[PDB]
Amino acid sequence: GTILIDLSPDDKEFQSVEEEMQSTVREHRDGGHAGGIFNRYNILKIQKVCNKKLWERYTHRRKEVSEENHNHANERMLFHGSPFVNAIIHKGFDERHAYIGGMFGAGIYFAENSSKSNQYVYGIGGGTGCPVHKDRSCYICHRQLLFCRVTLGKSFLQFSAM
Amino acid sequence: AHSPPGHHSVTGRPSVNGLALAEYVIYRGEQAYPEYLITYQIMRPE
Ligand SMILES: O=c1[nH]c(N2CCC3(CC2)CN(CCO)c2cc(F)cc(F)c23)nc2c1CCCC2
Ligand SMILES: [Zn+2]
Repeated sequence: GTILIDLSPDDKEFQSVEEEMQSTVREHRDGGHAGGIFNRYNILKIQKVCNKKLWERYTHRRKEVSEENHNHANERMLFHGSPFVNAIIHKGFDERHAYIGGMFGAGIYFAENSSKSNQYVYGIGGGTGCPVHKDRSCYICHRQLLFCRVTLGKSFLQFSAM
Repeated sequence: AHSPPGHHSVTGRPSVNGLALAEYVIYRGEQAYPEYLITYQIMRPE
């Protein structure tokens, strides 16, 4: 079902997505414990994820949400990091597998800071780090993030103590 | 879980670290589409 289309680094779409990655790196209060110590990424590949059935499922729900929120889908582009990114691109997001230990309830979590989602690519809190070197701050091993279209609709604003 | 009554998502907005951006939660897989797959390394600060 899912096809992955490589974007050329000379394409403005590639550069636009890299810019969103790079410009939303921040310092984390764990000093880099979970996601590693870095100020920027080396982007190796950016692929467009194409799946007609999953896109139709998404836009069908987006229309429902829009009609329930004064005609405003409140659609954002947000990052998602997960050890199971390969399952996600083939099967879609699945609320049956929500993050149970999230601060804002058992749901599917996304971040404006790319570096926040980077804390989850190797597991919760970075897991034990990269599979090859067991290094949460590995500079050698490849990581993967998703940059996702997310329909927020009417969003409940919860201030956090973070 | 379920979203708060009358809402479709939660915005978790850090109120202490003024540089930390928001996190968002949805409760239906159909409200997100994985549009770009980005392969990268973190870079060692120089
Ligand atoms: O990008 C983000 N990804 C996540 N995840 C994604 C991966 C997830 C934890 C939550 C999910 N989960 C349940 C079914 O997969 C699971 C299981 C595991 F064994 C390991 C593991 F890492 C996870 N959380 C956040 C952000 C950014 C905003 C802050 C929170
Ligand atoms: Zn490694």
